[PDB]
Amino acid sequence: AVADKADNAFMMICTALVLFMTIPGIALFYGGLIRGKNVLSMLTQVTVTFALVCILWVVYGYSLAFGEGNNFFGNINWLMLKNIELTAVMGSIYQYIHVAFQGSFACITVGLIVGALAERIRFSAVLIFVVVWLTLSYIPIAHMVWGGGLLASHGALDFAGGTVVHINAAIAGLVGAYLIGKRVGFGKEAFKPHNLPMVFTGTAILYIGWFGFNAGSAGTANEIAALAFVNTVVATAAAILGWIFGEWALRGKPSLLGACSGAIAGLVGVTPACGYIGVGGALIIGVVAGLAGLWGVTMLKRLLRVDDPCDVFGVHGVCGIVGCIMTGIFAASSLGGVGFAEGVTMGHQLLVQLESIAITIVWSGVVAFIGYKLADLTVGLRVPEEQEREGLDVNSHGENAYNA
Amino acid sequence: AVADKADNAFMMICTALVLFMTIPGIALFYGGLIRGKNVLSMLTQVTVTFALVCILWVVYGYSLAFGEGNNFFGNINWLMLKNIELTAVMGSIYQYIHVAFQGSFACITVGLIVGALAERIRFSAVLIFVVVWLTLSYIPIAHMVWGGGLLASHGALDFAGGTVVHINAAIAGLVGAYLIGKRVGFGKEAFKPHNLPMVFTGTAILYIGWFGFNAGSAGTANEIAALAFVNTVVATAAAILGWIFGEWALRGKPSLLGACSGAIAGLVGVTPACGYIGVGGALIIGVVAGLAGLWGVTMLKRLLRVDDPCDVFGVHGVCGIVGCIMTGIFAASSLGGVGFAEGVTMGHQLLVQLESIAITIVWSGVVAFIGYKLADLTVGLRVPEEQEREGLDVNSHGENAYNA
Amino acid sequence: AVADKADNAFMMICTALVLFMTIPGIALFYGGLIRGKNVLSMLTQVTVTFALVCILWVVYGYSLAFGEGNNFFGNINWLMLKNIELTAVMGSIYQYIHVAFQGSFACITVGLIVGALAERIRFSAVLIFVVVWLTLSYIPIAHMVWGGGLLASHGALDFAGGTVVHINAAIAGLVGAYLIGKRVGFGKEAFKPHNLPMVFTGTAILYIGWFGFNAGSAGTANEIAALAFVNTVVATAAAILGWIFGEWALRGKPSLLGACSGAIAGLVGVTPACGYIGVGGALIIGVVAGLAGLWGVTMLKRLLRVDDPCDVFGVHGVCGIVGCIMTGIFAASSLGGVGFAEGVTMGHQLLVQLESIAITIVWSGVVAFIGYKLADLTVGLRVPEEQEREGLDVNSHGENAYNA
Amino acid sequence: SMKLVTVIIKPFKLEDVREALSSIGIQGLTVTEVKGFGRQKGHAELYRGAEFSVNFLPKVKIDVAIADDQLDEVIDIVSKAAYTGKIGDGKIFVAELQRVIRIRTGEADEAAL
Amino acid sequence: SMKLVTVIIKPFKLEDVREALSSIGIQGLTVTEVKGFGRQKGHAELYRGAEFSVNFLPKVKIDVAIADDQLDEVIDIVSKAAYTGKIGDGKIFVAELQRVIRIRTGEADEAAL
Amino acid sequence: SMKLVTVIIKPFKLEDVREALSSIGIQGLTVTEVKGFGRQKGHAELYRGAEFSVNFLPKVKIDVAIADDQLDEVIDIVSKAAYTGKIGDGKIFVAELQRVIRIRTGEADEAAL
Ligand SMILES: Nc1ncnc2c1ncn2[C@@H]1O[C@H](COP(=O)(O)OP(=O)(O)O)[C@@H](O)[C@H]1O
Ligand SMILES: Nc1ncnc2c1ncn2[C@@H]1O[C@H](COP(=O)(O)OP(=O)(O)O)[C@@H](O)[C@H]1O
Ligand SMILES: Nc1ncnc2c1ncn2[C@@H]1O[C@H](COP(=O)(O)OP(=O)(O)O)[C@@H](O)[C@H]1O
Ligand SMILES: CCCCCCCCOC1O[C@H](CO)[C@@H](O)[C@H](O)[C@H]1O
Ligand SMILES: CCCCCCCCOC1O[C@H](CO)[C@@H](O)[C@H](O)[C@H]1O
Ligand SMILES: CCCCCCCCOC1O[C@H](CO)[C@@H](O)[C@H](O)[C@H]1O
Ligand SMILES: CCCCCCCCOC1O[C@H](CO)[C@@H](O)[C@H](O)[C@H]1O
Ligand SMILES: CCCCCCCCOC1O[C@H](CO)[C@@H](O)[C@H](O)[C@H]1O
Ligand SMILES: CCCCCCCCO[C@@H]1O[C@H](CO)[C@@H](O)[C@H](O)[C@H]1O
Ligand SMILES: CCCCCCCCO[C@@H]1O[C@H](CO)[C@@H](O)[C@H](O)[C@H]1O
Ligand SMILES: CCCCCCCCO[C@@H]1O[C@H](CO)[C@@H](O)[C@H](O)[C@H]1O
Ligand SMILES: CCCCCCCCO[C@@H]1O[C@H](CO)[C@@H](O)[C@H](O)[C@H]1O
Ligand SMILES: CCCCCCCCO[C@@H]1O[C@H](CO)[C@@H](O)[C@H](O)[C@H]1O
Ligand SMILES: CCCCCCCCO[C@@H]1O[C@H](CO)[C@@H](O)[C@H](O)[C@H]1O
Ligand SMILES: CCCCCCCCO[C@@H]1O[C@H](CO)[C@@H](O)[C@H](O)[C@H]1O
Ligand SMILES: CCCCCCCCO[C@@H]1O[C@H](CO)[C@@H](O)[C@H](O)[C@H]1O
Ligand SMILES: CCCCCCCCO[C@@H]1O[C@H](CO)[C@@H](O)[C@H](O)[C@H]1O
Ligand SMILES: CCCCCCCCO[C@@H]1O[C@H](CO)[C@@H](O)[C@H](O)[C@H]1O
Ligand SMILES: CCCCCCCCO[C@@H]1O[C@H](CO)[C@@H](O)[C@H](O)[C@H]1O
Ligand SMILES: CCCCCCCCO[C@@H]1O[C@H](CO)[C@@H](O)[C@H](O)[C@H]1O
Ligand SMILES: CCCCCCCCO[C@H]1O[C@H](CO)[C@@H](O)[C@H](O)[C@H]1O
Ligand SMILES: CCCCCCCCO[C@H]1O[C@H](CO)[C@@H](O)[C@H](O)[C@H]1O
Ligand SMILES: CCCCCCCCO[C@H]1O[C@H](CO)[C@@H](O)[C@H](O)[C@H]1O
Repeated sequence: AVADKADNAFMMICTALVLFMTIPGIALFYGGLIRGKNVLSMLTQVTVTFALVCILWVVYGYSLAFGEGNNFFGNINWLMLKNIELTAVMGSIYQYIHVAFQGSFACITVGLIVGALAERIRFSAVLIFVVVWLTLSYIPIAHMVWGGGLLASHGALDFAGGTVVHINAAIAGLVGAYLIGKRVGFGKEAFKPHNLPMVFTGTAILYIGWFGFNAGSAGTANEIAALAFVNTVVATAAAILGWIFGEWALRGKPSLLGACSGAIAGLVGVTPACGYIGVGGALIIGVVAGLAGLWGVTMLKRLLRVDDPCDVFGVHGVCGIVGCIMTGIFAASSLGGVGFAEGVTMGHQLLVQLESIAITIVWSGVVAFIGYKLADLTVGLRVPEEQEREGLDVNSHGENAYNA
Repeated sequence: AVADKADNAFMMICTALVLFMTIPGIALFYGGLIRGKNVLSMLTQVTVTFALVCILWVVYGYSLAFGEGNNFFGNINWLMLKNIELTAVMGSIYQYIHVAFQGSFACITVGLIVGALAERIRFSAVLIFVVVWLTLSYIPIAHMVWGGGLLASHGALDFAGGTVVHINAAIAGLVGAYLIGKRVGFGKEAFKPHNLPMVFTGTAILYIGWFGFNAGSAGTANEIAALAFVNTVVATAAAILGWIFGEWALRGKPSLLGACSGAIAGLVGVTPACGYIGVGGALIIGVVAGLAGLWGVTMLKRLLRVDDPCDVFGVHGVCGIVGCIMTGIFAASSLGGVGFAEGVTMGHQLLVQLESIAITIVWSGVVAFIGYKLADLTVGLRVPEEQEREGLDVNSHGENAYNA
Repeated sequence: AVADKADNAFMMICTALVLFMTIPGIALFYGGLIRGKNVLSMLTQVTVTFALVCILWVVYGYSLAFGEGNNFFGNINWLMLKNIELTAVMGSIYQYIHVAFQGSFACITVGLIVGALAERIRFSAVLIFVVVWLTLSYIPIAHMVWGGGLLASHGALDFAGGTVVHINAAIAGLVGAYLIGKRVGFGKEAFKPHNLPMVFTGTAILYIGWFGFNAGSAGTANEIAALAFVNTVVATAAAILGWIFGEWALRGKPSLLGACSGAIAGLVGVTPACGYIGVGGALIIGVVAGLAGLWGVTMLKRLLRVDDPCDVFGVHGVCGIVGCIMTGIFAASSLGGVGFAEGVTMGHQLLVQLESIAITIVWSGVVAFIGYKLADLTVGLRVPEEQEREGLDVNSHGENAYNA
Repeated sequence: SMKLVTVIIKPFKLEDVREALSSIGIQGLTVTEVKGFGRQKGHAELYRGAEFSVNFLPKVKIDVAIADDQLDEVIDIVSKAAYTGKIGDGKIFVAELQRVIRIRTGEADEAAL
Repeated sequence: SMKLVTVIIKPFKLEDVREALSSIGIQGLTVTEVKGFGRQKGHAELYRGAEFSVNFLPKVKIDVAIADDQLDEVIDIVSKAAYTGKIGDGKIFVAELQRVIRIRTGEADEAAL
Repeated sequence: SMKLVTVIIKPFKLEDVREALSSIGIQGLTVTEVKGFGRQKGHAELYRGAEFSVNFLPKVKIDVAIADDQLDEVIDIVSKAAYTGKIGDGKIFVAELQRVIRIRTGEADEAAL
């Protein structure tokens, strides 16, 4: 109707904060976790996929995600944002702000994937994959959940993207990691993080930008933004402590990387929940997500026998699943949440959540498989072994990170 | 009454900015100042105390700080934020935003302390200390100054926390540093900062987040927020130049660490003052705080014969005292300030400021002493000498920061 | 008239974001591009010039830039911000916010210059230069373009400062680089960037802060802020891809530094344009600016035979010129822009743009020449050769960046 | 009759070389990060307009003091463990040590290791 | 009659060792950061699911060229200064130098130091 | 009859020294970053209240194995290339190598280089 300038302001700043999560947050987070000879490949992959996603989003992605269409995609009425008047309002903000805000979600989702592919993927293969997967997985899942499609029509609860973002990315990453195979040296050689302060810096930036991600998903600077903000603080803090105490108890020491990973686990877990639950719910989701993440990167990783160097699946997939499920519990009025929709019971909501999770996993997994196969058929997924030994920075990018 | 969405928006973003000051600002600032073998201990201490403070704040801290009670603490009516309606308004914003904003102050205050304890404190001892000190020092001093208690009732001026934050932390740190004693090698070995660009990055983030800290303390995006913002710019710039010219003149060279320390000195000095003074007052407070900080880390440090590796006391304590005093001068209408309260003279205001400073120092000092003694009796404050020589990262945390 | 709190909020946060571009964005960007023995000199130069600019801005700069005067400068009515009531409104925000926001532009503009002078300039010479150049180049060009002077009166289009910021700085830098001469070892020795992840971090921060720079130049959280925001996303992404594909095609590999440089090229190119053009225009400006920047640091650099270590001219000068020109094309209604002013044709607008560019280049170049000569006559521009070999950090600043 | 054996190898062969040495009762040694130039040469690097066609390769240098009676076996065990067959595998150097002392105890020669 | 003395020590003993050497007229020397393996071994490190039970220790390696007449005193003065009595204090190695040249002046042997 | 030549030089002379060596058929060598103390001493450094008046200088150490017949020429070519005439130009050390082996092929001595 009319744009509220307070909401315009809030939502432009929230968008900058989400963009900050990718540029540089996720780049530094994954960059620090891998070896020095490969850091620039991670930074370049995040930066160039970011740029590609931004362009594909304005060309067709936003239209097909958020346009009215069927249960699975929108339309092509907003190609290059044509047919959107500058003064057009979506909710209580200019639609152009909505375009940017939702585009930033596309970016972080894709940035998340590359941590699974690190150190042996061919750069051109990543770009081809992204084009396929953004178009056929991100866009339809966004439409299904947030653009009025199938899952929305069933009353799925996902405030800021446990499905659309975290599970979606985690599955794409996991399928990628299986398809390209284990790094050379995998079971015998040491892969320590090359720069833990760099990982911490990335964690911190992800955390700060996440307020934009979670609170901005209210679309307005109202009481639900406030609820989501506070739930984000609490859930993150609870997960850090959950992880640390699990680690300290079971392995003997509280660690920096543990504390960072716990933060992320909580942020992921509370993502679907943050605008539907109460603070006691956020605390519980946090502790659970922290411990679930810890399990995810230790025992589950061993079970899966996959090389996901940045544990994208163990954190984003596991904690996204936990969060999506717990949202269907803690939304209850009796548990301090905002309440189920008319005619909906807890049992019915849990089923809807599980259905949404299942559909996301299969949809993303099938699409990711297709994208990676296309990349493999055109350019080849995996670099030659000797390029992998020397490192991708020199071989794919012609640069060394640190020059004395 | 009713929440202004413009104020909600401003205050949520200000909260993110204050959180940014801790995660990662203060962690990188102190992390760069210490040795490489100890960097992860600083990052982990900041991150895990941050999480603990966030949880204790929502469980009971906010209630006891900001609830109505006596001169010294509030009440337990808002335990786990129970009894706060989501649509409850405090000032012109949703109360939930007020909870987060004030919680972020608790976090940075505690993060500040750990710089005094660096390189020889036991990790579990920090956590025990924090629980005691947050509960019995931060919460009551916050109540006394900002929650309508003793010092507020006497008309103390402290806009953004020269007492509640900077003096409070600096004294806790100083008492900590005396109690645990000097690092091994103290007078004979070289402790250079391991990473000055890391210190600079932390300084920069502290500076940027400080706009949230200072301008948000207006509680609204009004003319007092604007005044505080501009005073923050000016005072910081003046202190950088004050410090640099002092350093250049007295020691022969202008230094990066000097410029960073001057920035912090100004930010600290203007903290109590920023929303009460004029820009000429900010300039003067800045220059004075810069030179006072320089004295604080050089001549005063030598006088005190204490090992405060990050000079928490020399900057935060000295400059907080300077700022608190100067606020009682520069608030005067005749000096471009907003004016003293009805019936108050400059002389009377200065006395109130000095009284507030005195009470903060004794209160924090006594409480800190108790917390550290509890930690010492339960887990032991100081790590064994050989752990200290090897570094806390490997010994307390099982990780090395930089892996080639 | 009356201040809109939504606009106050937006503009205070935009100001923090622009300040972030200097502290620490540009410092890390240039710091990573140069050698380790010189990193602290870059950080200190940015930090201390920042402080100086902040002070000179509030003392007289804002008054002379934005006060009403003649075609070339304003007045001294607002010395130390005297005569500005705290509740004074400029546009729809408190004037104090306008002071800070425009002061932050002065800061980044000056920070940009120092990349051209790196590794052999004397620290005191930079400070003297800045005083001259800020006062006699930045202030009058700001007045001419944005303070109602000569170029504004001719209807120049420059939304966020292709002339005032980028061309202005680039020319000052270029003249500086010619005057001080090539670094020792220039044609024979290897100058690799010492820390590319540091460069990436600076790039990222510049990008995120740039939303404040571009969207805040609307002065309100309205539809033009939204347009500028989205154009910033698109143009940056397009330039990253433009540069990368140019690099990949012509040199054989896509590089991290290429991707970062492309980002900056796009941001620079869209700076004058962002609030006047449509998204298709932003895409085109981006691709062109990316390729123009690539030419700028490769073929043009070779042509000019100047040592501009951070390629300030090749990116900021070239892309600022491209952007300023393209703004006079893409502002057209028929090309999706906001439309030319009454009575103005595309041909007439292009002439105005070219005139504005020409005046900026000569004005900045002449003033820069005078400032550098004053510095050279008083303190000497260039450090002795042996100080240059040892590095400026130890010699000018008494510090080493990285201490093991 | 004490020797210093220096080995310059590809960094990923370090663990293999260490395990081979420990297998014959040699666990004590010192490792240095070094930069190597030779038949194997670094890829070109490009940074904006700057091209660098001559670049070092990272290598690991192991220094291990041993008794003369261990030399032939060390050489053989290290050669096998460091071998990949591709250019750049590196070199073994052997020099005499006149003295080897354990600072802590003052033991000399074989007893210092 | 020229010797190269190599000393591998705990990094915190470097200043003490330097002062001891300067005290007998030896201020010129070269220091390298190295990684040590031996009786003293690194703590385990853990990074998420990854466990590393074998880790190097940082050490400092001093190389100092001296005349043969200084050797015994150097050994004694360095041993005392580097000593802590705990495992890992390190080693002294001594080898012959056939030639020592000061590049700047062309002086040789004792005159090159 | 194999020699190890060690050269400690100012880091900016490394390229010149490498080019001089390649000019006489020596392209294979190993480089280490080292810290030097001697006649040339580091500027004082100050960090807030902390003053450091004793500081190392960064240097580069080249180790190159050669045949005895190349020694005099190497010394001469390296001395010229590393020379600046200012204090701190550094040193050449020469020691005997008993054995030099190419791990990949097992070639020895001159054939291992
Ligand atoms: N003459 C030499 N002196 C010292 N080190 C050498 C010499 N030649 C080669 N090296 C070292 O050995 C490494 C491998 O040399 P290269 O010729 O590339 O392989 P290979 O030994 O298999 O022929 C180099 O990177 C360098 O560190
Ligand atoms: N045989 C060896 N050759 C070369 N260096 C060695 C050898 N043995 C030990 N070192 C070095 O000496 C250091 C101390 O060895 P260690 O056995 O731990 O202590 P100690 O010398 O007191 O017995 C190691 O960290 C390693 O750098
Ligand atoms: N006795 C020595 N043993 C080993 N290295 C030395 C010795 N003396 C000097 N050096 C090395 O040589 C470098 C230059 O020494 P210095 O006395 O400063 O210059 P010059 O060789 O020109 O007299 C030092 O930085 C150090 O690395
Ligand atoms: C998810 C991406 C795959 C779909 C790409 C083709 C999009 C064109 O599909 C269409 O858009 C709308 C769908 O409701 C409708 O207007 C029409 O059925 C059809 O033109
Ligand atoms: C600063 C923390 C120490 C106090 C912890 C106990 C808090 C309970 O103290 C109380 O809360 C309010 C105080 O005005 C009142 O409702 C009651 O006097 C009392 O129940
Ligand atoms: C939870 C316990 C808090 C109260 C602790 C009181 C005991 C004081 O502890 C002490 O104080 C001195 C510090 O100056 C030490 O020197 C004494 O040795 C010690 O008795
Ligand atoms: C760009 C900086 C150079 C000018 C510095 C001197 C400024 C004083 O110049 C003036 O200010 C106004 C100009 O319109 C007018 O009030 C008067 O003409 C004059 O007092
Ligand atoms: C504050 C002084 C500013 C005016 C300086 C005018 C003097 C010009 O300075 C000069 O210009 C040339 C640069 O091309 C140099 O080559 C000349 O040697 C020198 O005379
Ligand atoms: C929250 C997600 C829980 C998923 C648990 C999956 C259990 C995986 O289990 C396994 O997967 C491996 C493939 O990786 C197979 O090789 C094993 O045979 C199979 O047991
Ligand atoms: C994944 C399985 C989750 C089981 C839900 C356990 C939560 C407790 O169970 C429930 O919670 C509410 C009481 O607070 C009631 O409204 C519900 O009727 C009741 O089912
Ligand atoms: C959408 C989720 C896709 C899950 C893909 C599971 C693929 C399991 O793949 C299996 O992985 C094992 C572990 O490495 C291997 O040992 C087996 O050879 C392989 O077939
Ligand atoms: C948006 C999708 C980006 C496409 C990136 C183009 C990658 C081109 O990369 C190439 O592909 C060929 C096929 O193997 C190779 O033979 C060429 O050597 C190589 O340049
Ligand atoms: C702004 C704060 C000013 C405080 C000045 C305190 C002067 C300290 O002075 C001293 O303290 C030492 C303990 O540290 C004692 O050992 C000395 O005897 C005493 O002179
Ligand atoms: C710590 C001691 C501070 C002394 C205060 C000195 C400031 C000048 O003194 C004063 O300032 C104002 C004039 O501008 C008047 O309003 C006051 O009456 C006067 O006391
Ligand atoms: C609330 C502020 C507490 C100030 C505590 C001052 C404690 C002084 O403690 C003193 O410190 C000296 C300096 O190291 C020591 O030499 C003395 O032995 C010690 O008693
Ligand atoms: C919020 C407060 C956090 C408490 C952290 C628990 C620290 C437990 O730490 C421990 O304490 C014991 C006492 O010395 C030791 O004996 C154990 O080895 C050690 O695990
Ligand atoms: C967008 C900016 C385009 C500028 C193109 C300038 C072409 C420069 O060209 C040259 O400049 C050199 C000085 O640097 C001179 O030495 C050369 O003689 C001259 O050909
Ligand atoms: C620097 C030279 C730029 C030449 C401008 C080329 C753009 C196409 O040309 C034009 O564009 C519009 C049609 O969309 C019309 O409004 C204009 O009349 C026409 O001149
Ligand atoms: C406002 C823009 C100023 C442009 C200044 C151009 C100065 C050209 O200066 C020229 O540069 C050449 C390249 O290094 C040198 O070889 C020439 O000797 C020198 O005169
Ligand atoms: C805002 C402008 C800052 C001025 C910085 C002052 C620089 C003083 O720097 C100096 O200048 C003299 C002239 O060569 C030298 O002789 C002195 O050694 C040196 O201290
Ligand atoms: C819809 C979900 C699709 C899941 C696809 C799983 C693909 C993993 O299947 C695999 O890929 C490789 C063969 O290409 C094998 O080498 C791996 O061992 C195996 O895990
Ligand atoms: C209310 C303020 C309380 C101040 C407490 C000061 C405690 C410092 O007192 C001390 O502690 C140690 C003994 O425990 C001694 O070893 C130190 O030398 C001494 O400074
Ligand atoms: C208005 C634009 C003024 C341009 C000034 C160009 C100054 C560059 O002129 C120069 O400066 C030095 C002499 O001072 C010479 O050594 C350089 O080679 C030459 O490029």
